[PDB]
Amino acid sequence: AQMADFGAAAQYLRKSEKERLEAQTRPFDIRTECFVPDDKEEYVKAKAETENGKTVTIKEDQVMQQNPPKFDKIEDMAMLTFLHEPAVLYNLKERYAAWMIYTYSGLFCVTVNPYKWLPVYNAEVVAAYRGKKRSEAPPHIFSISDNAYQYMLTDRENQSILITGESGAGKTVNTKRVIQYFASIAAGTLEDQIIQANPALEAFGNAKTVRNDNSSRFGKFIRIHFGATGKLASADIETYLLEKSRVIFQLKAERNYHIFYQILSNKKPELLDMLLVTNNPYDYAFVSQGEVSVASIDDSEELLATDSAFDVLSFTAEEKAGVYKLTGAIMHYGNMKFKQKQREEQAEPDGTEDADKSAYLMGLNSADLLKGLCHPQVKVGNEYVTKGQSVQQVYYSIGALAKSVYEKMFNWMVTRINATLETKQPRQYFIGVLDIAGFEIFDFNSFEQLCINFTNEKLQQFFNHHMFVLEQEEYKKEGIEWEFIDFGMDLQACIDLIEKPMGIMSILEEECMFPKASDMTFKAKLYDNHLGKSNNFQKPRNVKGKQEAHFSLVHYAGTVDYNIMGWLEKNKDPLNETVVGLYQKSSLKLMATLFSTKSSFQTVSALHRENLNKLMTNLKTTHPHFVRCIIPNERKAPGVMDNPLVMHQLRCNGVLEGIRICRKGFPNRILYGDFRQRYRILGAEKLLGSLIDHNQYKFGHTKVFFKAGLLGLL
Amino acid sequence: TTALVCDNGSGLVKAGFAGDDAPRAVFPSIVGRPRHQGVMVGMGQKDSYVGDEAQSKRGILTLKYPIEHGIITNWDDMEKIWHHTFYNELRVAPEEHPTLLTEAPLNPKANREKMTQIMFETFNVPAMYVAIQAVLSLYASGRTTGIVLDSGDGVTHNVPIYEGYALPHAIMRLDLAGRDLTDYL
Repeated sequence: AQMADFGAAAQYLRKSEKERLEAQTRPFDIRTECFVPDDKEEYVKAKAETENGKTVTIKEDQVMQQNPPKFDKIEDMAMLTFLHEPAVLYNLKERYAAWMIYTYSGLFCVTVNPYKWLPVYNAEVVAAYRGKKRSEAPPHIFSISDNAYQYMLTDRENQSILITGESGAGKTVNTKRVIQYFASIAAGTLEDQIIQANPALEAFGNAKTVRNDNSSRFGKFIRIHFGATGKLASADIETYLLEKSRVIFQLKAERNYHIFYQILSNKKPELLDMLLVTNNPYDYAFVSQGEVSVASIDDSEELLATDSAFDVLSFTAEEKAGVYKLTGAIMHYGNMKFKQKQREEQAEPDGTEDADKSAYLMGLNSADLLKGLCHPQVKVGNEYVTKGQSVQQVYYSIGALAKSVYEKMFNWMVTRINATLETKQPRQYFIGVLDIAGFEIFDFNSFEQLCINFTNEKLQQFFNHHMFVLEQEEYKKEGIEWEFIDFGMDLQACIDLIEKPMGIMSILEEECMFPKASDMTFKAKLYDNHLGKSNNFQKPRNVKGKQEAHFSLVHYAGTVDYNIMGWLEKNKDPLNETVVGLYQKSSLKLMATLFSTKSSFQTVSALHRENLNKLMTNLKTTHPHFVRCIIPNERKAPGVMDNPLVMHQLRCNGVLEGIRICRKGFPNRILYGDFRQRYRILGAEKLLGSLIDHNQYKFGHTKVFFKAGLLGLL
Repeated sequence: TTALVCDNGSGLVKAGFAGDDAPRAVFPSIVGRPRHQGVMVGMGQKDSYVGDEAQSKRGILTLKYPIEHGIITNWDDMEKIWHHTFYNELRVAPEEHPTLLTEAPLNPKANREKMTQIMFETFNVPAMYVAIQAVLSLYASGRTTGIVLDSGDGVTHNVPIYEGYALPHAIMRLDLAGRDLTDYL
C-alpha cells in the first residue's frame, strides 16, 4: 500500500508482500540450524555434527541458534530473538544480496555502498519522506534527515549527524546526498559552494595511511544553518582536533598530508622556483621519512585542483604565494643543523643554508632566527634572561614551531572558507554533520592510534548515554518498572584511564618532564601504576613471529595492543616564544595575520585532550543521529560483501555495542494485538499466564517486552 | 624440545641452551638493595637489582651473594636470580624446557630438595635434573678417566673417575676458593 509509491526503488526500500509472505513462512528447525566458526567465513550455517559443505564437530556451548525464518529480512535487528554476531551479520548479508542497502540497527542507520547507480535517491519520488516517521516509512537516511528537520522545528534544539569516516567510500557520497536532501526539502547553492573549496581540505588534512590512501585526518563538523522558522540559511564549516604530529613524523610506509608532494611534483616550476626548493623528496627529512609517493594517485592534477580551489576561494595572489611559501618553510625546517658548542654544552648552528632560505621565505632575519632558536629569552618577574638550549631541545622547538604554523594556517584557511561561503540573515538553528575517523586496530598501534581510539571511546560513550536515556524514557512511558545501572557511561568510564590524572596520558606527560626519562622508564611506570591494579590494563601476549606490544587496553571494540617505542619524542611540544615573537613581526603579511594573537610544559596529549573536551562539549548540547556507512567488499565488485571485513567493521563501527546493550532487554517490543494474532494456537495476560519464565515479559499499556531468546521457542 | 643448562656457581650464573658451545648468559650471582635515601620524586625506585644491573649501580647498593660456600643460604634471593635468568637473560618460558641444574658434591640434602621443589612449584618446569660439577667438567674435557680439580668461587673439590666410575670415598672437598682469596687480598 504505502510502498508502491516509490516506483523502481520500492523493491530496494520494501520488498513486495508476495515474496515476503512466501519467505516469512519457511519450515525449519530450532535445534539443527546453528552457527559455528570458520577460518574464511568465521561464521556459517550448518546442521556436534554440523555440515554444510565441510564437517566440523565442536563443543556444545559455542553454537548460536540461527535467526528464525520469520525475521530473516527485517531491516531492524533490534527485534530478533537471537542477538549474536552471525545473526546480524547474515541479516545484513541477505538484505544486501537481495539489494537493500538501507537498514536500521536499534538506533543506528547502517548504509552499505552499492557501487551500482540506483534511482533510490533521485528523483524526489523516493524523497516523499516529508512528514513521515522512521517507525512507519522504509529505513532511509532521508527519514533521519527529515526527523532531524522535524525535531528542529518542534524542539528548537540543534541536531547532529555522526557519520562513520574511516571508510574510504560510502561516507562522502552520503554527505553529498544529505546536503542535497537538506537543500531540497528546506529550499551558487550551498552544495556547490561546499564542494567547491574542498580541494583545500583534501590537500591539507588528508595523508597516505597504511590502511587507506585518502584519509580524513581531522574532524569536519559541517553546520547547515536554518532560519528562524526552518528556512535554509548559510552553512559554515568547523574543524576539530587535527593530527598535527604527522607534519614532522611519519611512520614507515606512510607519508604526511598530500599537499607537500602535490607541490613537490614539479607541476608549476614557478612555485619550485619561488620556494628555493628542488624536487627530490629524499632531500627533506620532514617528508622523506616513509614513502615519498603512492602509485594510486597523481600529484600534478591534484595540484591543479587545489590551485583552482584557491581561485574559486576568495584568495588573492598573495593569499596563495604566502601559503606556498609557508609550506616551503615547513619543509626547510626539517634539515636545519646544530652542533654542541666545542667543549662545553651549547647547541650552536653549523651552516645556515636552510636557515637563510626559511628566513627569507617567512619574512624574518637569519641571524635573529638562529639566535632566538639557540638563545630563547624568558620574563623573570620584570626582567628577561637568556635560557640555554641543547641540540635535542632545539630540534623539539623546531618541530613545535612547524606544527604550530601548520595548524594555524589550516584554521585560517577554514575561516576563509567560512567567510566566502557565508552571506545570510541572522539565523537561529542548524544541523550538525560530524565527519571524523573511527576506531582502529592495526598490526602495529602507536601514539596516534591511542589518541584516535580515545576520541572514539568518548563518542561511543556519548552514543551509549543517548541510547540509555532513550530506553529509560520509553520504559517510564509504558509504565514498565525496570531500572538498571546506567547503560551510558559506566561501561567506558573505567576505560577512561587515559584521562584520569594517574592514567596513561598523565604518566606520559610526567615522563616528558622528568630528567633522563626513556621508553623503558615509561614502561616501568605504566606497569607499576596499572599492571595488576586495573582490569582493563593487561600485559600483551607477545608471541615470537609477531610484532611486539608493550601493554593492552580493553576497549569497547576489543583489546588493542600498543607499542610505546618513541612516545616520548612524539609527545614533546615546547613552543619557543621568542621565535613566535619574531613571527609576529614578519614582512609576509599572512604570517603576521596568523600569529597576530606580574610554555615549555606543552604536550601533544594535553592539547588533544582539551580539543576533545571542547568537541564533546559542543556535541552534548544538541541531538544526535548516527549513521554507519560500510564498505561491503574490497575488490570494488558490487553485490557480494566479504564477511571478515564487515565483521571487523561492525565491531569498530559501534553497532555491536548497541546490540550488546539492547540484549540486556527486552529487545523485542511488541503490542498486544500482534501476539494475540500470531500465537493464538491453543488479551496477552491469559495468553502468557499459561506458560517460559514470568520475568521474560513485562506488559504495560498495550506493549509486550521480550528478552532475547524467547521467539526462538515460539 | 630443547633443554636449559643453568650452572649456578657461587660467583657467576652461566645459563644457556643444551646444544650450544658456550653459555648464552654470564652474569654475577648477586642481588643489590639501595642503602641511601632517595630524593628525586618519580625516579622509579626499584626494590632490588640483580645480575650485572646491580653491578653498574653498585655505588649506592649493598651487594649480597645468596650462595656462600656452594650452599644456597637465601632462598628468596636465589628465586630472584633464577627468575631473572629465565625471563630477562634467556627470555624463555620455564614451562617449556627441562632444566639441568648443577651442584657441588658433599653438601646438604636440603639444598637439592629445595632446588627441585622451587623448580617444580614456582617455575613449573616439565622435568629437571641435578648433576655434579666435576662429572660435567670431565665430559667437557673429552675423557672418561681422570681426577678433576674444580675450583670456583665458593668451594674446591676433587673427584676421581675411572672408566666412568666414580670413587665416592675418595672425593675430597675443600672450602677455600676465589672468594677467600679476594678477602685475603
